[PDB]
Amino acid sequence: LEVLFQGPNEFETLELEHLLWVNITQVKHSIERAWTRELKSLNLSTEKFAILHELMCLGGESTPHTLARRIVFEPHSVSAIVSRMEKDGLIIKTKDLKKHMVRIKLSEKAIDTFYQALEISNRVYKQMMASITREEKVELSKTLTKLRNHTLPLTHKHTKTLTPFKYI
Amino acid sequence: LEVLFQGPNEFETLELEHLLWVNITQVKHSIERAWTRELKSLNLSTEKFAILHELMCLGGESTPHTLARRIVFEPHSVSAIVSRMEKDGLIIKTKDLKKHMVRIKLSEKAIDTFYQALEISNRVYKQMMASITREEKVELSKTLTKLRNHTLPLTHKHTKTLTPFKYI
Ligand SMILES: Oc1ccc(Cl)c(Cl)c1
Ligand SMILES: Oc1ccc(Cl)c(Cl)c1
Repeated sequence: LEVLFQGPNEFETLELEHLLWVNITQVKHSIERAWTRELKSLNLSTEKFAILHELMCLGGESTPHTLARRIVFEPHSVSAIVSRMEKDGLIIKTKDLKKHMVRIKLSEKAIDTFYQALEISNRVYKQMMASITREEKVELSKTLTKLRNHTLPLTHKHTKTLTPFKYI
Repeated sequence: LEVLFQGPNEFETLELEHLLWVNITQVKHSIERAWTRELKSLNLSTEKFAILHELMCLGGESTPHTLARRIVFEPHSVSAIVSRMEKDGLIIKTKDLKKHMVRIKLSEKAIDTFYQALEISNRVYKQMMASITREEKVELSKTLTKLRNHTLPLTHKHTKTLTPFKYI
């Protein structure tokens, strides 16, 4: 009845640490694809929202090097996102009055967009994660934080001082 | 002594579900940046390795639509990666003898590269995740699997039948 010689091969059984990498990548892709569609009317990708958010934690005004230190992304990535946001009218760049240093500031459009995006974003993430309990969320953050603290220094050696986000 | 009016503002305190999104994104970026440097001698990015791996689970030979169904990535992404791998000599594309259907096959170079990459990749992930216990790994996979199962159908409605990876 069942056909022979069809069933899965050895490459479908993974070490648990490799399966964890597949699980992390699948959840990041799934939760971001659903969030990006709900934020479409504000024309915000996940990385434009993360840079908006970091600049709101910095009081709406910083420099490229301080913004890069606070976020996980690579500096060339941070710069490309900031350029796209400058073209969208979300960031104003001005020369520091320090030769070659740039200051980056959110426009009041960007701050009002962040107004709107944070409220939608909070509902989206709450509905997405309603199938895990408060306890499972707290433990997931703790485990992921352990992994981030072990692994970020393997390639970022004093170059990041990531924003110390809290929850209650 | 401590300066006044400097400490963090309200945007540094998040809802736990938003902090979980930041934690997922930070761990994915940290573990991938360290893995990509160790795999550099094989010229494999994370997505070229994931497509190599999926095609090894499919017996080294499939079609673009079957490969896309098995992996989380978007089809245009899968196609762009497959094109880059065709240029690297990792994938051979041949016309099905079905007008307009393409078959994609790994070259024996690609299979030998996967030989080497899986062994390095397993050590890299084992060393990276040595700071969490077996129990914390098992629970992390379970929680992430719950989140993936809740959230993938919000935007992928019968378009994926993801490879059912196991661990022991
Ligand atoms: O709101 C944020 C802030 C930083 C990051 Cl890395 C992310 Cl994913 C979302
Ligand atoms: O080895 C793999 C297979 C699929 C995915 Cl999505 C990943 Cl991240 C790694």
